Amino acid sequence: MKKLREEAAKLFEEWKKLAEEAAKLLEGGGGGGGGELMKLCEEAAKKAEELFKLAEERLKKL
Amino acid sequence: MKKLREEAAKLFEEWKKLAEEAAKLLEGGGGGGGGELMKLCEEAAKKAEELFKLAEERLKKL
Repeated sequence: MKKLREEAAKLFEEWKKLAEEAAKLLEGGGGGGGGELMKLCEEAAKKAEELFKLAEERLKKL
Repeated sequence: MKKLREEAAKLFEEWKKLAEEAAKLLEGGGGGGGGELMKLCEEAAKKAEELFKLAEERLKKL
């Protein structure tokens, strides 16, 4: 019954948006084999996914 | 000068940039009476700053 709930959740994606695009710059373009630089960046965006689990109940009253 | 390594460390700021703006959308003007929602949004951006330390030793061995 709120509007900020869905709004905030959307802002969280904004961060991953730039992070995903940056992953390509860290790898160059033809990554795949030994591209750890791409994994380091993705790790940051991965954290946002783990937090969403907790924030879910924080915004969703049981 | 530069190639990508240094560019990466600078890109990390991009995320934080949106993180600060998101805090205003989650607070909707201001906090008041504590508010963990604002502290949770900061944690995400806090990790990025903490990663700079690990990335410094990685990208830059010395």
